[PDB]
Amino acid sequence: MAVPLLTKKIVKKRVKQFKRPHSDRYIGLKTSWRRPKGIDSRVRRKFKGCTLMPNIGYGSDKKTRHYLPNKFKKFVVHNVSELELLMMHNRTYCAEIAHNVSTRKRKEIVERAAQLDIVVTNKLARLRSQEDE
Amino acid sequence: MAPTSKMALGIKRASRSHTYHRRGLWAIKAKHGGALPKAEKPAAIAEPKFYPADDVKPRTVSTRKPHPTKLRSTITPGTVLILLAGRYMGKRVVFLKQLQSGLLLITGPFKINGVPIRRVNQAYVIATSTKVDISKVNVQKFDDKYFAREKKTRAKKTEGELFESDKEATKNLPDFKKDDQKVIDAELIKAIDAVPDLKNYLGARFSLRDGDKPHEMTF
Amino acid sequence: MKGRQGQRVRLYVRGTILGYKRSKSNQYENTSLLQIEGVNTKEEVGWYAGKRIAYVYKAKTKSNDSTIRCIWGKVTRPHGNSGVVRAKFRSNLPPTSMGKKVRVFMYPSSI
RNA sequence: GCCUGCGCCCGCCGCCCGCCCCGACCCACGUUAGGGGCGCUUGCGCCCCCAAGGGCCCGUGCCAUUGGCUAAGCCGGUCCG
RNA sequence: CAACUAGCCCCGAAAAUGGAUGGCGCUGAAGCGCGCGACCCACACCCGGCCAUCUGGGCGAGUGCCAUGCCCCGAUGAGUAGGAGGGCGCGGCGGCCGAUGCAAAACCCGGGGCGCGAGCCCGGGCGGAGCGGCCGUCGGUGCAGAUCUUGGUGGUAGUAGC
RNA sequence: AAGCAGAACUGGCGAUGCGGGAUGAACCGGAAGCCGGGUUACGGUGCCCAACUGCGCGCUAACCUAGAACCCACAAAGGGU
RNA sequence: AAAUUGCCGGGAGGGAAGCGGAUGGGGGCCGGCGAUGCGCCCCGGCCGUAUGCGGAACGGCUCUUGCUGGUCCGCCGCUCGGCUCGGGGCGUGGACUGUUGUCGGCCGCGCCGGCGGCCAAAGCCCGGGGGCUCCGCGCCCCCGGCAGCCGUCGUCGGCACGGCCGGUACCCGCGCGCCGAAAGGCGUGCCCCUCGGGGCACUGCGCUGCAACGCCCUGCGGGCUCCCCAUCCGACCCGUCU
Repeated sequence: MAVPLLTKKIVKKRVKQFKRPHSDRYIGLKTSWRRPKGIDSRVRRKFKGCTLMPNIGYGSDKKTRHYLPNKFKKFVVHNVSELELLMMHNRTYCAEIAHNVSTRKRKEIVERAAQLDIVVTNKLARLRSQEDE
Repeated sequence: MAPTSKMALGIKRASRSHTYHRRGLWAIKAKHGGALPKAEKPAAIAEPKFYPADDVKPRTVSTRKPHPTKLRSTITPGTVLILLAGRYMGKRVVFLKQLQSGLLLITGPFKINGVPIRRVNQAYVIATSTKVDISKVNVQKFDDKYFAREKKTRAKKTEGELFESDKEATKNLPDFKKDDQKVIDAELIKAIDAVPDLKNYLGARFSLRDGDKPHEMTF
Repeated sequence: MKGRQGQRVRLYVRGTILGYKRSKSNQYENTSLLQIEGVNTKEEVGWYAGKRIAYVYKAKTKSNDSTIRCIWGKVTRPHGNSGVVRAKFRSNLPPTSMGKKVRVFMYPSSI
């Protein structure tokens, strides 16, 4: 059930990457997609090769939406209290230590996380913050 | 269409027989069926899920069926085979038996041509018109359970022990197989020499020249 | 060695990757067209369905301590009168391979 | 035509790389309607015959390690012209 | 022998930057007419997988809570002008929770990952004092232009020149 | 007369890519979610350029412009033992 | 901070043509890769239920009041036993990711076979007559008996292979007594055939992925950017006017 859906999402990819037209030659013109409003655009007219437009159909399977490639659902964890919510899920949810949190407070998150058995990315973020490559 | 016709225009003629045999005992698994088994004291969460039991039983039977017939085109024990894929490919070899796994036991005699006992897939093979007579060869010793390649559990020994790295992950030669192979090979050589020049022929190899057509070539 | 026999280095019947499946206008790289050497007709190329294909190439870099790399594929069905065939690969073959020889095996044999 | 802060270059063998557009058996009367061989009338002749191929590697544990040998070759490298 | 019919070819048919069945070239065509098969071949068509939207269901009796939820349907989806719908980002305010000199915010990063996107997340480097998330509230709220405004900086150019 | 000015009906473009017509906003085919696999349309199959130098039966020899795909890239009266 | 400039490094190359991108592959650069899984037994380690005791938050409820059901901790008595970390001892084998075998579904693929339609007849042997030819061979046409085999229409039947997707997570499929490596078969009645065999009837539950290889750490698959080569709409880049 869950496992072949994961395979479909990861292997197929619609990592098309929606680049704005003429982003390449005008630096200030942003990489971020905005819809060509004018009729005169080739991109609007839906010429192929001119970078295909974002549409809903490109969208992934409902189950595999907002999932880490491990098949875990990613949650940014601010503090110790929030770990208790993640404990209910275990396998289904992941803990990732927030940017705001400083190094000492990261350590207490890691040791608690170990007890829940949601070791993945939580430990990794902390280890860098210590000193490590 | 023709094999499936009995089942198709019957529906469950084979499976009807089994119920009536059980019923021949008297009065049985109608009553027993409601009473039968376990349930009620769960684990973890809902337990929504899957297998053992029921499911395994038709699947094992169905996977057995391709081993003759569908793959086979026809091939009797002692047919000479061409291995077109596998390691030993391009060697012509003699067919010992078909395993439960569905892989074929073969063996070219070891001294003349390098082929060991070995398991090879049926799917690869071209069935040739030649037959070598395997009347009095003891192929019996070699079986499906005989061919278990040991894994990298630990050391090959009894278990539970601290071990060393000098395992063979993708390979393993049992000493016993080497002793056994010589005996079985001896009988085969007698049959091979009976027809002239077959013995050299097996080792030589067949491959398709430029301009040769594999479709027209069919043995 | 083991897997070794008594001669033929060339294990396969030859084939050539002409191009990809195509209009005049566009190509679809998903399916590749290969004209197989010595294959004159539509009937003959019908044999080739299901066979394994290897594109073997060499590269500057090592990998698992070998400079030789390969992409595998399979023959899907025949294409056209001239003995051209349709093929899919696990990952698409590099399209610089237009005009290269590729290898079409006997490996799974229907006969 | 010339090429030294002991560099450069050729000969000789040793080890290693990198390619091929994929090497990884090989290939001559002439002609667009003739070729060959034979007896010979010795010719732009006669009679035969052919039109959709040949030969080799093909067996050297992708070519192991060893001992010897044929007809005295076959094939590579050397060398004579 | 004469008058006709209608095919192709020839003539009639002469323009300028050299030139165009698109090109090469093609003569038992690769030409021209026509027949017969095979075959090639669009985001079209089919089958399957999958997205949202719409339609019809279904499942809350509480005591896992999104019930504006979740789950089963099948069909549909180009899209300017334009409408409606559902979101994202910024600044500040009431609420609520978190983060910090043992290194905040900011800034840099051919470093990782998520989301269809709007964007988000996290690491490393730089840095040195305050800040962000979430629920409400509100705007002087998001830029590529406007012969744009203001600041900076090129090619021009080490050139015209002196 | 006009790629002209003005009506009648309808489809398109405008609001249309993709495929075809070498190339082309409007012609032809078909309206387009996202993909894999199949199968076609238009138009092709000597090579470009994916695909029969396929089969069949005719016609054509063009030194005063050989001929070669609707729209469309022009063309006629009239002449030829 | 952007812009620009410098240095240097990488890619690329000094035989070659540029919309600067997309699409594919390789290099260059870098992050990732269950803590290493399970059953069992032996030792070591720790704890103890039931029942009596002693102190309590609870329940259904009633709700003055009543009756049935609590669990737990303290920790003593009286009888027994269990679990967990590690080690020992045995069996099964789990770690991203890539590969191969298979069952089912969908679709293509080539090939073989049967019957009927089209009064059936080309057809060949036998027989008869006629015409044409009128130089005769020969040619034609028709009719009756005949192996025979044919183009086209319709339909059914059989094989051999493969692609793709998925592993069928509630009625798709199927097992539950026996033998048989195996596949597979093994009841009985009925009826047709009456031969070989066939069709047809007859119980309820439980439940949906099988074989294999590499390695997870050594080491490496990979992701991403630029570049080169391949490929392509490239109506000049967007906006506006139209």
